[PDB]
Amino acid sequence: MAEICLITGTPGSGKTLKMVSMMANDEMFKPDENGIRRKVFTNIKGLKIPHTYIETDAKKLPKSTDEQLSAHDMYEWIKKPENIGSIVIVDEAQDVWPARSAGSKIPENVQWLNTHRHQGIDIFVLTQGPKLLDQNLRTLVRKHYHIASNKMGMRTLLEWKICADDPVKMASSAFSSIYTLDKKVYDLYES
Repeated sequence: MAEICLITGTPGSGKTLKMVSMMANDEMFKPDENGIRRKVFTNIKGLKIPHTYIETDAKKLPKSTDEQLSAHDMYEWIKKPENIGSIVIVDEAQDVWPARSAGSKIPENVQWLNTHRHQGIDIFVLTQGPKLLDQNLRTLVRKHYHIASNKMGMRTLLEWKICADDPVKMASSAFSSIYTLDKKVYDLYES
């Protein structure tokens, strides 16, 4: 069933290309027995794979309309039939689900996350560091990849089964693999 996956790493570490590489290869993105792919909502620009754009800048669009979708009232439109079982990929996710004060009221656009499996929604959130995100979103993460670089830029993909709040410091509990891409990744993406 549906899960929430976190991808972190500094700008230019290759988070978006890894994401597109996954979309190009991973089972959840393939067409079903009827030739139908799961609907993809994303804010990633230059993505060639069919998707629906979501606005993450609340000043630009704080609410959805019958014409454009805001990430900010996802709790509303995500529950509608045409959108069940969809996949949501939010780049720079701190724009939608930032860290919040301890014991403050939990917003509607966060409250629904803990029941995201009901709507069968897979969610990927990319950001530069886990602590930019709502703890209430982080608690739900069941796969965390972090791209680490050794500064002769050898990149390692670190993987945990929960959100690692301090990824480089927690690398010893990660599964480490060489950072890898689909060689056709640019057929699907332009930055």
